[PDB]
Amino acid sequence: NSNICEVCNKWGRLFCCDTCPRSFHEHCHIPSVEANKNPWSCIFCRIKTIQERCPESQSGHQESEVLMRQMLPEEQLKCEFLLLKVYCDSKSCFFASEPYYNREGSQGPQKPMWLNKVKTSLNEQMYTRVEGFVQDMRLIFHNHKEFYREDKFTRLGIQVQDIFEKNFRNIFAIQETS
Ligand SMILES: [Zn+2]
Ligand SMILES: [Zn+2]
Ligand SMILES: [Zn+2]
Repeated sequence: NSNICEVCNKWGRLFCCDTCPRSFHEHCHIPSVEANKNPWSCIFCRIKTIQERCPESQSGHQESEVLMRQMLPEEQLKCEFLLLKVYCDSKSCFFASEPYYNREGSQGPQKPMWLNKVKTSLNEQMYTRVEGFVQDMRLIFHNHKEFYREDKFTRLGIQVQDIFEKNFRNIFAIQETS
């Protein structure tokens, strides 16, 4: 197994996947690394199994159909994995914890949102459809763009949203378009 966490790229107290060489901090993995379970298989491995069991699940989909899906176990897992892919980018640090807003010439968002809030909401099964999870994730970046206006820091929102959107299209097999 790797000697660093797959998500944050640091050493520490690492749990090792039994079916692949990745390793994780306990609360870096999503869901948090399960207490017992020998063998244990990481989220990467569990996602690859879904695909292998249903090869047709990789054919293109429309985003509007994906969003309306109910959050059954496989869609819950897909959203957990998509969240974890965002945390995998170091620039996620800016969007992880609860923000606050006191900048001359700007007003804070009406509905603040952040990654750890989405993480809690997934863990507590608060989303009934994929749409709920995707709306809260997109709201993180939209809030940031609106608040930071012409400051160059707005670009961090564009960057991390691009990581989100690319991974969304991959994990949910969204039909490729020009
Ligand atoms: Zn970690
Ligand atoms: Zn694995
Ligand atoms: Zn099948």
